[PDB]
Amino acid sequence: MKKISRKEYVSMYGPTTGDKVRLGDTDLIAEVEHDYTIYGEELKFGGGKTLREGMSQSNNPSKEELDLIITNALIVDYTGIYKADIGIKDGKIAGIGKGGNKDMQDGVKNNLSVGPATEALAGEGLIVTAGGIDTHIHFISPQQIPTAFASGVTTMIGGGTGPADGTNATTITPGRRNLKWMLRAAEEYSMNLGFLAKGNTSNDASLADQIEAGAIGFKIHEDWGTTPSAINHALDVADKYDVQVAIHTDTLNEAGCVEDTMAAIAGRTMHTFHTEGAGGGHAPDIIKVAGEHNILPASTNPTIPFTVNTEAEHMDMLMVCHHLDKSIKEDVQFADSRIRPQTIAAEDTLHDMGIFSITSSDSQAMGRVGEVITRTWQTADKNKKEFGRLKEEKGDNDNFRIKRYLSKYTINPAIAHGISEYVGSVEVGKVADLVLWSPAFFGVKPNMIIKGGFIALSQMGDANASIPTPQPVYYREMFAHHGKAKYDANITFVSQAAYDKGIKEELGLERQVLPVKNCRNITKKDMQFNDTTAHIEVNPETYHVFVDGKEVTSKPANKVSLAQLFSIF
Amino acid sequence: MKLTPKELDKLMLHYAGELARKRKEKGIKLNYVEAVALISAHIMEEARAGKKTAAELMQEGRTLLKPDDVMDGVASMIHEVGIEAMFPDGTKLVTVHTPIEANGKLVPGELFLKNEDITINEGKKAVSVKVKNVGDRPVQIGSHFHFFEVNRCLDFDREKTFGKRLDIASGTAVRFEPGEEKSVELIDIGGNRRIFGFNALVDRQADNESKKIALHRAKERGFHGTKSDDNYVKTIKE
Amino acid sequence: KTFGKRLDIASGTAVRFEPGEEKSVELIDIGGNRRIFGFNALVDRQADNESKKIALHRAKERGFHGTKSDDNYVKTIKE
Ligand code: NI
Ligand code: NI
Repeated sequence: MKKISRKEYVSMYGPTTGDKVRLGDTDLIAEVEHDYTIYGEELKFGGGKTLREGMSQSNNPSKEELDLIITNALIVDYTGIYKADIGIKDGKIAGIGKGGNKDMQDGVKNNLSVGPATEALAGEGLIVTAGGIDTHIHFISPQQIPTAFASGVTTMIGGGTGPADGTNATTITPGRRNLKWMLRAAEEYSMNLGFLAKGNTSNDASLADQIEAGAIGFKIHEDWGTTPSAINHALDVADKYDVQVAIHTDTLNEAGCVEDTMAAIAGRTMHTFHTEGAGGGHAPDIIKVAGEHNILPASTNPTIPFTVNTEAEHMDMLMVCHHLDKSIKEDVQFADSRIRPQTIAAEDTLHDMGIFSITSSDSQAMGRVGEVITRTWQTADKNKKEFGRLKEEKGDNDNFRIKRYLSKYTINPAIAHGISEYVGSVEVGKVADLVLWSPAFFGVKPNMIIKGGFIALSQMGDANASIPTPQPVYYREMFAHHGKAKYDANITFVSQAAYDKGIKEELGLERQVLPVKNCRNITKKDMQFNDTTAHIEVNPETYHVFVDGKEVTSKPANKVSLAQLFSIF
Repeated sequence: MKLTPKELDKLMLHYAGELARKRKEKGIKLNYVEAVALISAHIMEEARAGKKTAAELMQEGRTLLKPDDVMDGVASMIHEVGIEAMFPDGTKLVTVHTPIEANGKLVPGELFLKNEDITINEGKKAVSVKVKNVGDRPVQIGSHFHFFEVNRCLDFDREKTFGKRLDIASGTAVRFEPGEEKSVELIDIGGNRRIFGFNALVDRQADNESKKIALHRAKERGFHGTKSDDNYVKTIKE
Repeated sequence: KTFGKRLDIASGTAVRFEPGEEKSVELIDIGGNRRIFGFNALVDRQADNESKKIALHRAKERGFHGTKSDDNYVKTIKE
């Protein structure tokens, strides 16, 4: 029995229970809630340290011996913020807890046994979160995938065939042959992938064929015609096949207004993209659907957080993508009904209130694929600066707000697209898609990505250097990124129907192929920490937003965190 | 003889009861098995004699064993002895309820309860609705039935009951005799509020938009107390 | 008067209607096979005089303004 000062203990093994750590350069403070360690029995790797034959590596290991163990990791998950060791076996998370050798240490369970087959990854002073999930990908260029990978995203869900004009507008992979093209192209990449089909048709047979061809759901986009008939048919087929539907509603109100669209949805599960409406949607009041029980409301990162440069940038961006002219009054009228700084301001507060549940990209289609996580944490920091600490906090920390915002890109999109049994959280039994963060760089620049239980990307110095640290340091592909190893580390998500028909063997796919499930029986109440339903009213004239009778707004930010301190460009 | 499996089982039971009666004659205090078997064998023999009705045997099964004839703890373990016996008019089930009275202190499986009450449906506000059964048949409604879709013969302000259930103990029920009028408490249905079945009046997400469709469907199908405004506007999916 | 018709404007252009705005537009007949599927599920079949009555009745039931379909509507075997 010896006494150790908290300072040297934290320097050796990381923060322990009751300690607090700042996240990046923000004002969000994370407090360690619990510790799974036995004081005096910590796992350390190095010369003369504990992780050695006969001390912490067992000479008589259990049969569930780990392949990889992450020691002294601070886990930031929606299930809690705590210190533990993470054990990885066969691409899954095998255990969370103490970890070590049962011959020489007390509290070691068989699923956390370190033996001669175990690799050691030091996590002391580091944060472990689940890999991010981006559910609004326009597959416009393959170069988006490495960019999203380097920011902490491990699953991309969306649609497209490339730089075609249909893809530049829509997240749609249309038809069986184009699905086959994209599924065989997917074998290249270090990313979990799933593809959305075209929902914009009234032909049930055409809808069903795309699902059986491997799509995990439908996208309904106004550029292919978002009409109530197509919405109704697509929802009927999706209910028969248990796949998700995403919608980009009619901004022009051509076939009807927002209530007509809700009537076409008819109380069935729907995932709405850019619900605030700058990215498209019933002008000016698409944002009202974010209070409905059957809606899963997502936002795209270009509108968060609301800043002084946001409105002019979005205006000029809209004038370019739609080829509008400033000398035409009708184009100006369209643009003014579309941007609405009022709804953009309201969107940040709705994220703080838990009304919006998912953050996404809309990549290279008015959105930045490498900035979903960064803009989510910028929004959290701005909201804490404006509204102060949340009232659901328990202690001098921001743990509740941290969980609320972390769920927006990890667990809620996974639940929304029926993959939350595989990815989305640091839980035992799930796929080992993990991101290592140093707290000083949290939310902007990760340390390394573990994909399928193996290291796939990391910061790395020059190959000729005597150690891995010296400059230049940038993100480089690791061994799970190469050869036949990438087939074991990566998943292609398909529908249950396609999986049952042997889509993997028919198309000769070497990646893991998994079916999505539980997409039709979820509501807004199934989103973690973002399950607030409310009556949202939008003023047709002033465009003001009222939630439960009270006006909701935020003020723009002239400076954000996690932006110019961390990037050269 | 052409004995059936039932006859072999009943013969075994008769001789178990015979052993119990012999031990009782010797002065041994009977245990659980012996008491059960003695009651069952007595009922079977009485039914064979054919001089008593089944109800008489149900009453007579309770006088065979005094509390002093059994071991401590036996009386509290025998809630009911059921036995099927063949009377002159065929096979009837005779059940004896609480045949033996408790006299000791031993209670196997005794429950020691806290005296605090349980608060069910906490956080749910209850409204009160007056309901009358204008039909000629009894109606009974369980705790988790969607009260909007109860028997069309019940008359009440259906609009106020949409998306609600009875604020009573789970698995209990409220009865409505023909012509009976009483008020009940209704709480909101929890979870995802996805109402499927019950009369096919909703079969979708419960909300204000679907309440209009439900009210219109209820009025078209003659559910009492339904007042959905005329000039109804249909939606694309009904 | 607008059944089976579309705007007689340049392909891919549009006409805007501001709240409260009133203006006149030109409509031409839809070409090809005149098989109208989708758009509100008001027709979802061949466009002709027989289906115009069904469309008018459906439009009136669903509250589309300016729809005057005669009362005492006679249903067909497939509606
Ligand atoms: Ni969109
Ligand atoms: Ni998009």
